[PDB]
Amino acid sequence: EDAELLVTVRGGRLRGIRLKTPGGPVSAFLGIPFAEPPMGPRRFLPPEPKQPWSGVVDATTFQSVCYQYVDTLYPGFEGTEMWNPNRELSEDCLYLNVWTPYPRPTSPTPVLVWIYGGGFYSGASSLDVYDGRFLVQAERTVLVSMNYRVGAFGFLALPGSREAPGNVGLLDQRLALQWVQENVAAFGGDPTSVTLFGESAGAASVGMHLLSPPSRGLFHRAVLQSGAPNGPWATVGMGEARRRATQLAHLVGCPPTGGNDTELVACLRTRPAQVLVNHEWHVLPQESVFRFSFVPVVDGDFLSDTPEALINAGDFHGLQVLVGVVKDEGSYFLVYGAPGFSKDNESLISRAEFLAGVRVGVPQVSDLAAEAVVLHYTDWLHPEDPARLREALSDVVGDHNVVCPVAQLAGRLAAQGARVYAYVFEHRASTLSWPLWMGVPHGYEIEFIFGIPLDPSRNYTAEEKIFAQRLMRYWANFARTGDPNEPPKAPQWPPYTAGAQQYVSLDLRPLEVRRGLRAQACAFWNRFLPKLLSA
Amino acid sequence: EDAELLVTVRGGRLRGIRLKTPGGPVSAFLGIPFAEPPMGPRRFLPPEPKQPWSGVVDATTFQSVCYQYVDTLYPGFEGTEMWNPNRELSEDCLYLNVWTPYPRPTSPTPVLVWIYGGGFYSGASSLDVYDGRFLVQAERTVLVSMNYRVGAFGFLALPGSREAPGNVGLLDQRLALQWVQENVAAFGGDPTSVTLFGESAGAASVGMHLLSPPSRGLFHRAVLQSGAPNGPWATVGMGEARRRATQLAHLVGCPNDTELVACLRTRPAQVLVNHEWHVLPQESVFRFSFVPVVDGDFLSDTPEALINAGDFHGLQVLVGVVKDEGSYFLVYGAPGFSKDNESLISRAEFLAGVRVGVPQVSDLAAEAVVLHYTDWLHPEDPARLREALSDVVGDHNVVCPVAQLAGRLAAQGARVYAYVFEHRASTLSWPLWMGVPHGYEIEFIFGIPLDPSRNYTAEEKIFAQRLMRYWANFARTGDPNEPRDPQWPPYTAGAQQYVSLDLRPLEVRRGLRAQACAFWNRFLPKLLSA
Ligand SMILES: *[C@@H]1O[C@H](CO[C@@H]2O[C@@H](C)[C@@H](O)[C@@H](O)[C@@H]2O)[C@@H](O[C@@H]2O[C@H](CO)[C@@H](O)[C@H](O)[C@H]2NC(C)=O)[C@H](O)[C@H]1NC(C)=O
Ligand SMILES: *[C@@H]1O[C@H](CO[C@@H]2O[C@@H](C)[C@@H](O)[C@@H](O)[C@@H]2O)[C@@H](O[C@@H]2O[C@H](CO)[C@@H](O)[C@H](O)[C@H]2NC(C)=O)[C@H](O)[C@H]1NC(C)=O
Repeated sequence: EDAELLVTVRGGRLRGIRLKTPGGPVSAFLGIPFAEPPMGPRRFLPPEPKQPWSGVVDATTFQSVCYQYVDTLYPGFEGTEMWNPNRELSEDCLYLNVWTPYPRPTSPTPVLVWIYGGGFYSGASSLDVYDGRFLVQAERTVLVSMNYRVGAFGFLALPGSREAPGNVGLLDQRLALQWVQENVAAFGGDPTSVTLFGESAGAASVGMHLLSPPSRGLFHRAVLQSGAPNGPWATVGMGEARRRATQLAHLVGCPPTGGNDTELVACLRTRPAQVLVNHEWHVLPQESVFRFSFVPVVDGDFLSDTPEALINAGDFHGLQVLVGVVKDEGSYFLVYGAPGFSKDNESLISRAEFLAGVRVGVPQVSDLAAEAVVLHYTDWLHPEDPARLREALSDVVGDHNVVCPVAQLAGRLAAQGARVYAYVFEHRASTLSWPLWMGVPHGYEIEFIFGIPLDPSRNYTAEEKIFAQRLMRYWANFARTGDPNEPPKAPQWPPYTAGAQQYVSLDLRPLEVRRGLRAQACAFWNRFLPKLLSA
Repeated sequence: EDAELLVTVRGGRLRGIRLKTPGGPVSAFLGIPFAEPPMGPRRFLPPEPKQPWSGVVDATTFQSVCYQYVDTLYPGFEGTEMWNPNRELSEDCLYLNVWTPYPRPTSPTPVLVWIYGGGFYSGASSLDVYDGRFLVQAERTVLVSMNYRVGAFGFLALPGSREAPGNVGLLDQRLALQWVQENVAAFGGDPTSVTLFGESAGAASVGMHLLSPPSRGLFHRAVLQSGAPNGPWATVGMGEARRRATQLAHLVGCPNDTELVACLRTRPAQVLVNHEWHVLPQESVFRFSFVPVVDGDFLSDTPEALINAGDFHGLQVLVGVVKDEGSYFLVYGAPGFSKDNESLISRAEFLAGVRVGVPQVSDLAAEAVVLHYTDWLHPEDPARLREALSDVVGDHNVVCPVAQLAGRLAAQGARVYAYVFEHRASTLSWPLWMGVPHGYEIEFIFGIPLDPSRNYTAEEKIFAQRLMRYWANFARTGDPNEPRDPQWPPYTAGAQQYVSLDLRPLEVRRGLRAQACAFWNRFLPKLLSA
């Protein structure tokens, strides 16, 4: 046996695996159970801690992907398949992964903890693009990632009831974070230097742990990539959560609408997991893009108020946070329902298609609100140019769901004590399989942050390898010090503030400082549109 | 004696005067009566035609200015005084003026008819800046200008009442245009080629005659400079007109519509003027107490409604703006503004000024204005805030009403020519930060720089000659352009082309503040309805 691959955590003994990386070996403990399997009677319930075990658990491969809808819009297309499960689906899914240097560090090492995205309906820590080995080998950090329940299994809510209280997927995340505090030192990690980071719903998840006191003592720094807890898609209210839960139950025969909550969830627990998934999308109130059926619910518990309110009302002194977006946040989403869009043509839509897409991309708002959107995103010297319309609907979707929620969070946290750093990621990967008109689409910075270009199996350019190493250094510098800058003759990355609103561009060129995260657009979404909706 | 200065019109004989210009003499007939003096029992009533007279009416000098408030904000300042009355005030003021080439033309000459601005509360045909002598000598037109009642005397309305029906100042204009039809041939003018032109309220007046069938047969082409009938300041509704007339009566000691007007008629004219501004519902700029009322008669609908619903085939119209439509108005009520400093206001002053420049709108509508006119990378920069509030007032009151008029008329059959006037006069007395302010193209259209007595540059004289040529070309043909050699394209709802007018050659550009005017003309109405 190899003593470097054996570790004892509070629950018992573990055996890991040694991983080859271009720069040297790494130890990986993959598929560590951290909760009792949420099966049968435990479906929809908060996670229970894993009961201790005798003997040695083999933590030598990724465990199952949590039950979730699988994308089939472009079968066999790498651009969609890379986000799909690469392990069997199972409700027996609450495992986490730890990567550490080989040999194990001898002084406590800072810990990065990854929370994946996937719209709160999909995702997995086992995906090739979240491989932790390159980060750990390049920056000598400990990396942890966990699986958490998605879809109805993670976020179906009948608020008030003990049988389906909602938000158990976030409680899965919190339980893993408690696992890190109790156990990460056994791998050489420092429980007093834990940086959360995540993308899309993962980033909103990070933000929700910032705004929930019980999670706030489990980490020290945060990174929000292309997502924010105040996104119009990231939370739902109690009533609409109940309506969605109740319509899902109805669509699958429960009860034999509404009634006793206990009886209804009991009937839901008898349905095969895949049956729930097959009806997941049918509970949404209108045709939309960037909307997901089961998301965190604001019920006073995990979130005492809406994320907008807690952000505006919070003292964030002592917090360092790193936030950003990619260059074309909205493009990806348009091919999932906006009329006239396809990955397989230029998607040069008409004015009528643009106006129709406004209602898909900004669903469930008043006609007047839709008109305010058309006013701000129409160029009235070129109201019908197809190219300009394409990029405008992209900007509508990107600004409303990602950029302006990120901007609001960044500016409010900065003005209330937090040290904030902001980026716009502008490199389009040479390997990208989505069409040229989508630009740098949502999610396509991740592979660079994790250093996937260092994988010799893959076909990135040498400059992209240089660039991934640069980004890994920034992220790790932020995790160890709260500050991405290098402890010289390198251009500096200034804090983001509500007034100067400075951020840096991340691409193959050196850091370039710019001002304003779509400030004119985001004044519309963050300052004016809320007033319009209240009157 | 000089026979070229004696003319007989339908009402009797006139003696005019010969005037000098640097290009030669001109014949002028000034102070021709075209209505019975609207005095005593005739105050607030529609004009009656002038009864015939025996003998020779002396038409050698400007007649009295219609009663009106006089600006006292900068006593002795040329920038305000040039707009103040330059003859005594009288309710006996319904005279018009004719300028003709010398000797009088003997074949029909095209006619320009000037309607002065002044917010419908001030103005006069006798102002130095409206002297017709240069246009007539240089471009061989006949030029007519009329006085029309303003303030309460022209536009106080108790809608429904026979005693104060409203719009009588507009009927003053119509009667003058009828006078032109019957009599202008006696001066060499062609009644079949009559071009209306006006500025500010004068342009709104022109547009109202476009939209009222009884006037539409009295002229053939139209020029609207820095004004439009659909301006939020140019019309008032029946109920608010009644409220303002009633509150004026209260403020001057007067109590039934008949009894109320009878008591108003006993008050000295100057007393009415003294309370005029006090009937406005809030502190404001670019708002005026007594303006045309929409009551179904002169205007069967709102000017915005009539514009969208009209077949305008066969109409040529020339409309435009100056570069800084809003600047002048800010010093009459926007917090932090003065002509005597840089007016580098604070964000708090900007926000307060928005409610002054956009009065009587919901808090949400004001917030929408703040969103659109704030640069959110520089939300508190004084210089940008000054320029933005000028843009708010200028866009809301002039540019975007003009843009709507032009786009709708073009899209419904009219040939439209649009300009932006971008030259700041070397003679301008207003501060540099005001730019090219409201009204300061007029002196160039009238050729005032040709006056040797004044201190314009040689290039400015050439420029005035260019502009007189454009305006006169339009009056003769419906098209300002000269035979080809850079050309001035029609304005269309899509291409939205216009030209800049300044010391450089014509430059074609696109869009009359299209981004801002989409807000005021397309979005804000929907917001106000909900
Ligand atoms: C661009 O594509 C969209 C989507 O259509 C798909 O992709 C095309 C490349 C082609 O393979 C189609 O058959 C695919 O279905 C086109 O919009 C579609 O038009 C068809 C009929 O014309 C209609 O039935 C679909 O509902 C449309 N899809 C929408 C509106 O999302 C679009 O016209 C294409 N642009 C072109 C060809 O210029
Ligand atoms: C620019 O001037 C305005 C107007 O003030 C008037 O004109 C000035 C030239 C000076 O003579 C002032 O004293 C005049 O009252 C200034 O705004 C005024 O500020 C005073 C306080 O001193 C206040 O009482 C008035 O109400 C203000 N007037 C208005 C119209 O808001 C403004 O502060 C000056 N800007 C500067 C100096 O930068």
